[PDB]
Amino acid sequence: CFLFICDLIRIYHHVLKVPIHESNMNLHVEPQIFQYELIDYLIISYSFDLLEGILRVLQSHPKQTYMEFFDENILKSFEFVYKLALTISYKPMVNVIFSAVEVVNIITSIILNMDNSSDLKSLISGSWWRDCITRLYALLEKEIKSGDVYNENVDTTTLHMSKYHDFFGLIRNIGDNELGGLISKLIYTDRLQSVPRVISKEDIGFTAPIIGYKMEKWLLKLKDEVLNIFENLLMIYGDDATIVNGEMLIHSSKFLSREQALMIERYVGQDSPNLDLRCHLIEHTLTIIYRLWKDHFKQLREEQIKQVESQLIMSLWRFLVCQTETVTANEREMRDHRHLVDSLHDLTIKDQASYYEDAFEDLPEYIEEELKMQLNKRTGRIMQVKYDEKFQEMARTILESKSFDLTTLEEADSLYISMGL
Amino acid sequence: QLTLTTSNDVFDTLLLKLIDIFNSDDYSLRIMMTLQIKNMAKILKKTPYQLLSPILPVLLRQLGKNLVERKVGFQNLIELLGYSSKTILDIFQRYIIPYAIIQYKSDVLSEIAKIMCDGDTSLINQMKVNLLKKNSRQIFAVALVKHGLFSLDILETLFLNRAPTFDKGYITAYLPDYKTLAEITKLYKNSVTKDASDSENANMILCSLRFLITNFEKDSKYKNINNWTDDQEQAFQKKLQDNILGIFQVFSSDIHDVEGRTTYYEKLRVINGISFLIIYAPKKSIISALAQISICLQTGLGLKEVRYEAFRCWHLLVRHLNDEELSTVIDSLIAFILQKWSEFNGKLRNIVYSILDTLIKEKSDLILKLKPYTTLALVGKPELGILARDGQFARMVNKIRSTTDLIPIFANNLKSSNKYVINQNLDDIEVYLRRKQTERSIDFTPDITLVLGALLDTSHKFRNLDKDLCEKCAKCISMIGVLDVTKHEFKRENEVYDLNDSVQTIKFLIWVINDILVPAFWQSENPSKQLFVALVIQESLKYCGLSSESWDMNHKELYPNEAKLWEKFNSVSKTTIYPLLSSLYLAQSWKEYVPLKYPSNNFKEGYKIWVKRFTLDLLKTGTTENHPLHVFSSLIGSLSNFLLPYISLDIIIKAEKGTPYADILNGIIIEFDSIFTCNLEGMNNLQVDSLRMCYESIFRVFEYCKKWATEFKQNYSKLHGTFIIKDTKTTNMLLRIDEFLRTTPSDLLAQRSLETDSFERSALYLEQCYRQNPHDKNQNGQLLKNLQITYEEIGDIDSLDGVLRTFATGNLVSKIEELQYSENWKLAQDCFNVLGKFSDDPKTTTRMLKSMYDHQLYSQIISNSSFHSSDGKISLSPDVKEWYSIGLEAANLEGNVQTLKNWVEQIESLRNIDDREVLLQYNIAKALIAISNEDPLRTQKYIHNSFRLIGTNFITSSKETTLLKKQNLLMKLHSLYDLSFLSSAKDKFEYKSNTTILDYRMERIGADFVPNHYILSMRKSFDQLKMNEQADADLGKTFFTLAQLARNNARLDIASESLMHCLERRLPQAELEFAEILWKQGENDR
Repeated sequence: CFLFICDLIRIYHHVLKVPIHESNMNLHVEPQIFQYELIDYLIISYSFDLLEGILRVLQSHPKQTYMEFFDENILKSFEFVYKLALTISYKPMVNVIFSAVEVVNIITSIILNMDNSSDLKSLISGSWWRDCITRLYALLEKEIKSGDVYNENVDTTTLHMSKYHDFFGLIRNIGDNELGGLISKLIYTDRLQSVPRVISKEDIGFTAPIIGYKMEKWLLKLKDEVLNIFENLLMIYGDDATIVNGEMLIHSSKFLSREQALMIERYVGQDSPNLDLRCHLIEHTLTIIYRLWKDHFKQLREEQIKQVESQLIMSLWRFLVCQTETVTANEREMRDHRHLVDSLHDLTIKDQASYYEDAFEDLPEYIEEELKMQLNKRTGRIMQVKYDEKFQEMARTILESKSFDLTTLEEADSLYISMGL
Repeated sequence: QLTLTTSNDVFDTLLLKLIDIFNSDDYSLRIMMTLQIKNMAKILKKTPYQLLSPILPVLLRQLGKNLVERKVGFQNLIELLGYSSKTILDIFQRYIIPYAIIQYKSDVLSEIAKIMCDGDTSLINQMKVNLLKKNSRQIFAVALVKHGLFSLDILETLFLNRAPTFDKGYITAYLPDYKTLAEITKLYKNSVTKDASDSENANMILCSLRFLITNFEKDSKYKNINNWTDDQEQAFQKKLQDNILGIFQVFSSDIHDVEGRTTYYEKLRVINGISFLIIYAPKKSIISALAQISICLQTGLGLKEVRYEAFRCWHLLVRHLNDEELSTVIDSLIAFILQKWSEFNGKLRNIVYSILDTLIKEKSDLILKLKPYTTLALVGKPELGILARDGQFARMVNKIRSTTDLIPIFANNLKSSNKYVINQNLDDIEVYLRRKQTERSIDFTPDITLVLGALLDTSHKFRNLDKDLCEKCAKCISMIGVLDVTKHEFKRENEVYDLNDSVQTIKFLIWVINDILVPAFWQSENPSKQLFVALVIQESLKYCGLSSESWDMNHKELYPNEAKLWEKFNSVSKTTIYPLLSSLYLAQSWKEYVPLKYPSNNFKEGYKIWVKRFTLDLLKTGTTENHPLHVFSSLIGSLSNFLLPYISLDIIIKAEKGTPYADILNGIIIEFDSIFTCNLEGMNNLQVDSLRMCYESIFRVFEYCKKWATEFKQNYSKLHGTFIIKDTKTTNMLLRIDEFLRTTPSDLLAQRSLETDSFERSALYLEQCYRQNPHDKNQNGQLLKNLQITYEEIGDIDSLDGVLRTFATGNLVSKIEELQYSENWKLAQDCFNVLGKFSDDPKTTTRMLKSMYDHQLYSQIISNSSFHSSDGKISLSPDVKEWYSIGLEAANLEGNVQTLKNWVEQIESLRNIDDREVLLQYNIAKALIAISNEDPLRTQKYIHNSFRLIGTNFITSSKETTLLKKQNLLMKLHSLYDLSFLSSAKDKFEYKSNTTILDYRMERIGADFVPNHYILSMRKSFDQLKMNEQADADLGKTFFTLAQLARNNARLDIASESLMHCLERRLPQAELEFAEILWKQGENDR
């Protein structure tokens, strides 16, 4: 079934290969038909969803029984359809990107969780790796902005989830499913037919950009998954290889630095629900930097650290600035600050405390004592001052560490004075 | 983020303020600035290299001072940029060598050698001498300007201090180059104000400007203005006139950078230099510089970062120039401001306020007396508020809205090139035409056909660019509507041509320069081609070689000959080329033969190089320093065909040749036969429109030799022509037509003539092969049938009728297409519908639906069950999709909800929609069901889609069509716009107003039955769609009126079937004229 879906998608070839831009005379005069587009968008999306389903049920199959599934043709067919999915010169369908990276997640996960990883990695050519990782880098170097999700804009920077493919999907309910009534109206329902019932294409389409916020929530989970499989493949190759090669200092450091800098510039005080996960991205890719630094220093070349010398040390300093502890120091004003920025999590925790938790009633004055610590450290982690001390220590034990001359001692004090110290 | 809110000037200055405090060598400052610049670069979606490359010529210019010290700062800068040092060094060495050479003696030139050659110390001397061999002009600029030293000996000191290979003392004096003057004029390093430092280095750059060949090697000091005497300026004036053309052609080469790795800092100092040189130049120089200085700052205007300086250089251009000229280059002003105002900040808003109130302040003769389109555009957008700015000119613009014959100047200014001004022209057309529609008195006098043909052939031209312009032009001619041929025309050789007589060669060449100067030489692109422009107008005035030794306009006055030759010289040309009467530019001695008689490039290329070699061969054999035709060797994509006609008239010179003239004639004619061998090869557009256009161009020079041959017989018979032989040159004339009369592959000649447009002469060269043939012969029938399909192209239905009745008698089902147009269409129609009733044959069924269409049995078309069945129509619409494409229009002009709805939602189920017309009628039908669902914005969406379809896919040009053939387009677009704006109606007052000016449309339609019927039946379809009650009153009266015109044109079955719907709604006048159709036909009694 898996190889059938892979060569099925290489049959349904031209869907993920619509070009970046139309011509100057590529007219939008058209019958404005949507039915064939709906057919093959559902074909492609359900196909990749099925690939994801095959691999999670294959994951559920035990840790002795994979070589029956895996041979070279698995990897070759998926490598073609993966380059087809995370495209470069064509318009990307974000739906299939979710599935395609979740596939690689399941792959690397079972590579970690089997004993005979050697037969699988010996089946694997490193070309498959270094062709996957480039598309992962180009994916992670994109941006997430609510006001132009459902706009059609510049490519390869905005995972934008186009209006003409907006439904749920088989595993997750990725959008609003504006198209579900159109799936119902795909057929005449009183008749036996094979030709589709009509969908004029632009009848679809101002009330709430909460749709944009939840789509941002999906995309933040997506970039979390990208750095998660980066973490997973590093734990696969504890040893060094073609792909454990230092570029996960560069690209992950660029991501960490940008999602800290314009976090501080743009987000703290924007009271969208996505702030906490967007600043959990940096919290997790800090550890992705950290254990790459500590446990994988052997390949970390002298040239590439100088390729990223500014952003790495500056990203560490944006945690080492938080050891000052001159904002919080109490309880009183911090809850005013979480009225300022973290009223949305207040709504969340009041809805959970009022409906959806057994332990959240008749609180015996030890368990809201937990709340008046954890909401406050959470809203501090939003407010970008007062991270956790363990994350501050992990940022400290890279810059201060003498494994590499990041700073000299007469340059480090120039950063210590930028807090005091 | 402070820099993030800054536009160009403040943006650049603050980027400098970013990087210098980055280079303030604090470690925390260093790392934070690198981080912020990289994030700023990625959120601006640029690399840091191209981000900072606007100021990197400014930035490391001072690093060139202390590059012996600031190697660490330069190292941080290059690792910030990510490149190597040499990668930016070789391209930004233009701006460090200035302040590396003339500075202190312990040079960083040794270190730029050390980086310029890194792996080798092979020869640092040749490294030095070749980068200075590339860039040694620039140190002439710095040494004469940046520290003002003049002495040639200290110049040689700064040469040979570091350049020992710089031999022969001083190497070849290339310092009088136009490129050298164009790079020395680049120190108008101004400010927002004028410093005393700005004044003194302005006088310094004036001194280094005036320092040239008069004391080149003869040095005086020229560090002071005092040696600028009152004698040397005139030789300086004409020498600078010789410079300026090469100067801003160098500027044009600079700003049209094919390298594209450079920045706009060169462009900004180009704007500085242009501003400076128009500060300092006389009237003769500043008007010899007129044409593509404008195109240079159009290129400046287009870019996102060199606006404000180009706007103030507009402003000083307005300052330093009067109003007699300058008309031809200021359309760009009103075009750019009226098409792009919505971006502009307060800075650009109040400086363009300064522009406009300057223009209405001192230049009212140009604005409100010479170019009234500028006035009408500026007040036709009063959104910018110019009446609120000044207000006193309200009486003047009220008079100018009255006092313009505005249609011909629409036709003139609409013939421009770039999108902006013509978009503004048709926007003026749009607002002016809806205004004339409201005031009910637009003049359709026996002209508006000029401006509609201008719109038509511009939309013909834009078939591959700016579909939005095509759409807006389409809706403009939808607003112009129909303009029936019945009292109107469609305006579209010039004079008898020869070679001998002097005054006719003068008139000939002045018509030549009139044709080639004002469209084509006011807008070219190649700097060598504008030098060629100057060269050809220079040799034209060498042929009329006056005003170069003693003649001026009335300063000389001494002979009325050039007074006559200047008054017959046109006033537009008098404006544009009077400062070039003393042109001093000289060509080069021409090259080898580059041999000929290749049919391979004639096949595969043609007009690219073979037609060019064709021209160059026959001119280098043609004149050879006898005519202006000698100099045209350096134009060789529009520079051809026209010239291609007039180049090949060189046959007159011989009776006994002794010369390769008949050789090259027979050679090019057998090359044309090698063209004639070609039959489409089973190949795509690279055959079937490229070689087709080759056929068309060589076909064009064919019909020119037709035209010139007959007019070159008429010209020698104007006075008298019975002297016929004219001493053997008439025998040469009939020898030319003897060759051309043997040059008739009449099969293939007429074949390719019929294959291209060429309708009437394709018919004529069928006519001559009906003359010379066996009359009863097998080869006649194909040249009957393509003759009748080209008469379907010709549109003369009765010429078609005469052809189908004159020996076209094959089958009986071929002979019953004549009563089709011989007044008896009913027997023809039911013959075709019993022919095609089995619904399997393509031909009979297509002509069934088409002949059923062509006399308006449209209810029977829509009720015809060739598409209606137990299901809908045929899915995957076959090769007989013209069944659909003739049915959807009848379904439009007689409509309902349900049949239109289910049938166009059947036809949407196609996978592809390859025909243009089915998509046209589809989208007008989907607009109709959208307003059945009552959504007028989506209705206008599909109406504008249909506008896009016709503007991009339907429109043919002028010169080819009496607009009977256009009626199928302009009829539908008139109906579509009439549908459109009262789709965009609000209430009944608006509705009755819309129908009243629709009655004005029914006034201006004339009385052509098929468009009459079509437009008001479309109106009928819409107000029976709309079930509103005044829509029903309008319905009843339009049923009545189409019954009236159907009575007037005497086909009163459709009068009955329309007139019923107002008979049953109690209209006794409709009863009376039902009674009159019955009285008309046969039925006196009832």
